[PDB]
Amino acid sequence: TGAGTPSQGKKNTTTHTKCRRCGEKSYHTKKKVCSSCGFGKSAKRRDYEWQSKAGE
Amino acid sequence: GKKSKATKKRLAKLDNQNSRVPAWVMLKTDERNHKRRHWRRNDTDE
Amino acid sequence: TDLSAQKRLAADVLDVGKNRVWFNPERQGDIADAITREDVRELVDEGAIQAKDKKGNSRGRARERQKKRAKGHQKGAGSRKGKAGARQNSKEDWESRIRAQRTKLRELRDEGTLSSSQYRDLYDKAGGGEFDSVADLERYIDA
RNA sequence: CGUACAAGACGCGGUCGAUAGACUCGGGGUGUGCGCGUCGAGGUAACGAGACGUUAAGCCCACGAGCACUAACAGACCAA
RNA sequence: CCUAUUAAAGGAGGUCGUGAGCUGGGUUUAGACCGUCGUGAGACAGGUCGGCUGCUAUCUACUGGGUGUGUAGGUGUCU
RNA sequence: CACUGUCCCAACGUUGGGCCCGGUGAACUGUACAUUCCAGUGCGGAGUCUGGAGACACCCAGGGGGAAGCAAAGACCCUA
RNA sequence: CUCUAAUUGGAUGGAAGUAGGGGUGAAAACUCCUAUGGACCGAUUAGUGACGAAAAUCCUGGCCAUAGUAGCAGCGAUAGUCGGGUGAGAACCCCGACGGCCUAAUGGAUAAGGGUUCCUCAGCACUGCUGAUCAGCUGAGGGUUAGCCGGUCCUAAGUCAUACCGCAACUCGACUAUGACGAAAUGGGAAACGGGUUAAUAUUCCCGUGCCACUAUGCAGUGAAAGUUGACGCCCUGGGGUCGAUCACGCUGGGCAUCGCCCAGUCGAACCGUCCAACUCCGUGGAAGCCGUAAUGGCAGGAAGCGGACGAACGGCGGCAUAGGGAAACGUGAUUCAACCUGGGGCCCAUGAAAAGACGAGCAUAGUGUCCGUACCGAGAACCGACACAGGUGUCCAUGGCGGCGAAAGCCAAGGCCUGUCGGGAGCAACCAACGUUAGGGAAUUCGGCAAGUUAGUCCCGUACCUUCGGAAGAAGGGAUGCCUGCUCCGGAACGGAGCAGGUCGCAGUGACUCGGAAGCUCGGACUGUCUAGUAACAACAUAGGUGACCGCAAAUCCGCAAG
RNA sequence: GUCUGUUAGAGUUGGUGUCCUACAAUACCCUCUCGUGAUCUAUGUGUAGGGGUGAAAGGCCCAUCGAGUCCGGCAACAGC
RNA sequence: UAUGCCAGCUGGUGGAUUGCUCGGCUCAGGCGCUGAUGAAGGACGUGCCAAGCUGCGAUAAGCCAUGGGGAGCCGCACGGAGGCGAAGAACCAUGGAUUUCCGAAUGAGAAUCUCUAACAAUUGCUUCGCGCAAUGAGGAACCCCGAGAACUGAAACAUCUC
Ligand SMILES: [Cl-]
Ligand SMILES: [Mg+2]
Ligand SMILES: [Mg+2]
Ligand SMILES: [Mg+2]
Ligand SMILES: [Mg+2]
Ligand SMILES: [Mg+2]
Ligand SMILES: [Mg+2]
Ligand SMILES: [Mg+2]
Ligand SMILES: [Mg+2]
Ligand SMILES: [Mg+2]
Ligand SMILES: [Mg+2]
Ligand SMILES: [Mg+2]
Ligand SMILES: [Mg+2]
Ligand SMILES: [Mg+2]
Ligand SMILES: [Mg+2]
Ligand SMILES: [Mg+2]
Ligand SMILES: [Mg+2]
Ligand SMILES: [Mg+2]
Ligand code: NA
Ligand code: NA
Ligand code: NA
Ligand code: NA
Ligand code: NA
Ligand code: NA
Ligand SMILES: [Sr+2]
Ligand SMILES: [Sr+2]
Ligand SMILES: [Sr+2]
Ligand SMILES: [Sr+2]
Ligand SMILES: [Sr+2]
Ligand SMILES: [Sr+2]
Ligand SMILES: [Sr+2]
Ligand SMILES: [Sr+2]
Ligand SMILES: [Sr+2]
Ligand SMILES: [Sr+2]
Ligand SMILES: [Sr+2]
Ligand SMILES: [Sr+2]
Ligand SMILES: [Sr+2]
Ligand SMILES: [Sr+2]
Ligand SMILES: [Sr+2]
Ligand SMILES: [Sr+2]
Ligand SMILES: [Sr+2]
Ligand SMILES: [Sr+2]
Ligand SMILES: [Sr+2]
Ligand SMILES: [Sr+2]
Ligand SMILES: [Sr+2]
Ligand SMILES: [Sr+2]
Ligand SMILES: [Sr+2]
Ligand SMILES: [Sr+2]
Ligand SMILES: [Sr+2]
Ligand SMILES: [Sr+2]
Ligand SMILES: [Sr+2]
Ligand SMILES: [Sr+2]
Ligand SMILES: [Sr+2]
Ligand SMILES: [Sr+2]
Ligand SMILES: [Sr+2]
Ligand SMILES: [Sr+2]
Repeated sequence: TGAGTPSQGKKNTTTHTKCRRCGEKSYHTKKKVCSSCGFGKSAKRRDYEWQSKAGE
Repeated sequence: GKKSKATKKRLAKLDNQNSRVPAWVMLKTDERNHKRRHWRRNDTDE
Repeated sequence: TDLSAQKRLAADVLDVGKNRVWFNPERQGDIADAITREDVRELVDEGAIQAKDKKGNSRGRARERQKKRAKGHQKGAGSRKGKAGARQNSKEDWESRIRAQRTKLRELRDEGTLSSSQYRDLYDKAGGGEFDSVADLERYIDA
């Protein structure tokens, strides 16, 4: 069985969903953690300096 | 699938949001819904 | 005129497969104006809308064959497709036979024809497959 | 319409006509039709695989002949 | 190399003609074994089993078929 | 051993394409020029240079000889 | 070439730019004329630079040839045709007839996922492999109704939060406590059936009938928690038994018309009541060889027989029902029996969940039963795969008829469809795909019998070497096979099976379909099993078996910075 | 961890067939192997990047694997 | 002369060019904290007709007061209908009202909803009662305290360097 098209047909699982805290469709309903703002993981908001160029 | 009351409100909004730009707004602005969506061609969140 | 909607409604009111409703070729206009189920029933009453009959396969030919075979015909070597044990389940056949032998022996005992120990002796012989059938058993019993 | 042919081309006939089809003969292919009658191992009977006769039958033909019945009509145009 | 026939069963060139013609047995990836070598990873101008063959032809080339112009109304036959 | 179109050696037929017509309608590829052929020459593997030969233009179909055809800045080899 | 400054000019009596054209300069370039344009533009000097392009498989945008070319054929699903309707327009939108296609699916119901794709009206610029009046498209409206179907409640592997401790530290980290979270088809679970109704909902609305829980009141009751249930693996199997299917006869209706056959229907729930086989047990009885099974088995530690207690169905029976449904009749018996119920046996170096809950624990009447989901698709067009993709995608309908061993083939119902959606022409050439048939020869072909073919179902006879005694073996080899008439045997019987005698047709009787070619020698790995998703299925990995090593548990081995 | 078997379902030996600007960035057809078990399968759940997972093929960890993906270091460095 | 080549003309296609600037880029000056009195952010509502943006929050392109302002107005947005304004509207300044749900998110739970009174959790004070208080999270960068690479340079490379 190929890894391409054949294996795409099996994809009907719901993981990432609208996040109650930031509104992005990044709340992983199985992990219960927003990969965007980190809701459900961090009381603080998910930030990272690499999300931008070093001198900016 | 099964939808929660909230998921329904959202889908509901996305449905109303999917409308024509009122005929009159085109006159008032002396001559497009850039967010127009299709159930098949597009994909909503969730 | 497009009568698809009506066909669907008529299939539900006449309650038959959609493919069996007949619409009179000369009354499309009227059927076309039919909007509600009531309109359809009305048209059903008039006969403009009807349901063709469902089919049922004939078993006449099968019946003839069923007789020939019940009479023991059409089962020669050239007609058999399944292995012998498949045409007649052996364990099943044995259950049939041994029960018929044990019953026989049971009637012959309460009937006084066989003493308890005579019955016992035959019963165990039966259980050991000493008799091919009820008739074979009786033959033996007649010493 | 084919002695020709993937388009195009090529060839033949067009009532001063057998060019194609229908029809009928001929020449062919199968192999003895439907129905009916008799026979048929048997079977009370019903029923009955099948045999014989009717039947060199029935069915069929990209071929030939006869035959203007149908269709090649009506008619338009170029041209030193 | 070998066998039977044969008049004879010659040799060579064409990108060792010919894979946008074929085949894919040998060679020469990724798997694996053996022998030898190597402390080892692994190797071998050794052996062995398995292991893929893309493309709608633009030009040119040729095989066949047409339409035009030239020679300059036509039919037929020729050279 | 058996069997056979694998072969001697090919033939006929079937279905879908192919071909013609309506409609729809891409891509690959493109320095330029380009009707070539035989020789030669040249960075020693030329439609384009030289010398000859041949060549009226355009179009249809074809199987792919050539364009060291198209496709991917060779993965072999060496070098860093 | 840009913009700045100073000096100095041009422009609506027409600036810049652009197009075509004239003149100058070796040249970079300068300048004029005409048209267009319709508002800005220079020169000199000194500065300022994101200052000059033919090239980078350079970037972005636009455009041509390619070309009216390829594709719109190939898949075991070849599908249409003649009339007519609507319309400005009809091969493909609709009606009818005729002709076909799908049968574990091309039919029915659903999970996930999608999200309005669902229904109606009005449309065809867009989407649609051609067209379109059609549509999953466009515009506008509308549609999802629950005490008893899910969720909700329970706990599963496991997850998180808090506390504790670690960490330089945390959004990080293991344990231990606590709490919570974790099952929508498909784990457990209080209770709903039948019919009617709409364009679209429906055990939800309506009609009829029923049921459960909690609470209130009244009567009863003092029992109330021991126990039972929830609650369970794999293999074989008996008994009860419904739907279905079939057989017999009757009734209602339909079809066919030389016959006298063929088809459909003959209905009716939940619930309430009641019946009880098996298992278990008790009384009686008194077997020292009897009782019993498909099989195992049982017994003086008390067999059979007889009586009794407990005790089953989604099952029988009565009610429900002068409910409902049907144009009508509005059956009765039988066989085989899915479901469902209840037993017996065998297996394990394997032992087949938990919790909430329920029963235990009465009856009346009344009140309450909120919240969330509910449309549609579920696929060769509604999901994922960029697509209206020949791929992928869970569950159940596994009992419709013939056939046969069969949930096989083939054919046909119920139901669905002609949308695996471009058509029209040419005996329709070459060539290609996928096939059919080929005389004689018969592997000569080829690396190699690759490809194709041969054989084939069932019964009888018969069967070598070798062997771990299991096997080898369907070895090989040989024979039979239909139909019709009348019968025999086994069985309670089958519309079950096994045979006999006579008759008889064909080239051919597993007549299609279904359906092994066989034998020997050698190499390898013992075997079933594993693997390179996408060029390797093998001799490679695994395996049981064999062996060696470490360790007495505050152990050996291993993870973590630590807490662990 | 038996046999035959397109029962369901799992797989894929050969055709080096069809396709190879595909229906499809792994598809189609026939043949073939497994089909009561170390079986197949749905959902839920766990293991995470020098780390998992692996009946071991450097196999697999979302078309990506002899060290995933994203962004950042970053305008890395190169004698090519 | 067909098919055709080169240049131009008329008309397309295309959007370069010139002109224009509601946007950027950079520099300078000023100013500078918000949040359990629930912020920032997000969701969903909210208009006569309303999809986007903006505003606002069930009092929902707004309500109140004071001052300004002024004959007009009903946002972007040039429509239609209708309405408001001399009871001084619109508009502006300041102050106040209202301010759904999720969100540090704090009664428990949850993909923005649900379930049966709540400073959850950790603290200080303590009338030992959550009675009174505190912390939490946000912010363009700046700042302080900790953890801390590698590519790179050295023409290799390990200290060093980055
Ligand atoms: Cl039993
Ligand atoms: Mg037996
Ligand atoms: Mg060569
Ligand atoms: Mg070649
Ligand atoms: Mg090639
Ligand atoms: Mg090719
Ligand atoms: Mg000056
Ligand atoms: Mg430039
Ligand atoms: Mg071409
Ligand atoms: Mg419905
Ligand atoms: Mg389709
Ligand atoms: Mg040879
Ligand atoms: Mg008998
Ligand atoms: Mg050898
Ligand atoms: Mg093996
Ligand atoms: Mg592979
Ligand atoms: Mg071992
Ligand atoms: Mg260095
Ligand atoms: Na979608
Ligand atoms: Na070569
Ligand atoms: Na069509
Ligand atoms: Na059957
Ligand atoms: Na400030
Ligand atoms: Na306190
Ligand atoms: Sr899935
Ligand atoms: Sr967390
Ligand atoms: Sr951070
Ligand atoms: Sr899609
Ligand atoms: Sr090869
Ligand atoms: Sr001339
Ligand atoms: Sr060709
Ligand atoms: Sr520049
Ligand atoms: Sr083009
Ligand atoms: Sr077709
Ligand atoms: Sr095909
Ligand atoms: Sr039109
Ligand atoms: Sr529809
Ligand atoms: Sr729960
Ligand atoms: Sr359930
Ligand atoms: Sr099972
Ligand atoms: Sr039974
Ligand atoms: Sr439904
Ligand atoms: Sr499918
Ligand atoms: Sr049918
Ligand atoms: Sr179509
Ligand atoms: Sr023949
Ligand atoms: Sr050979
Ligand atoms: Sr040979
Ligand atoms: Sr034989
Ligand atoms: Sr695999
Ligand atoms: Sr097996
Ligand atoms: Sr191969
Ligand atoms: Sr083949
Ligand atoms: Sr391929
Ligand atoms: Sr098998
Ligand atoms: Sr970078």
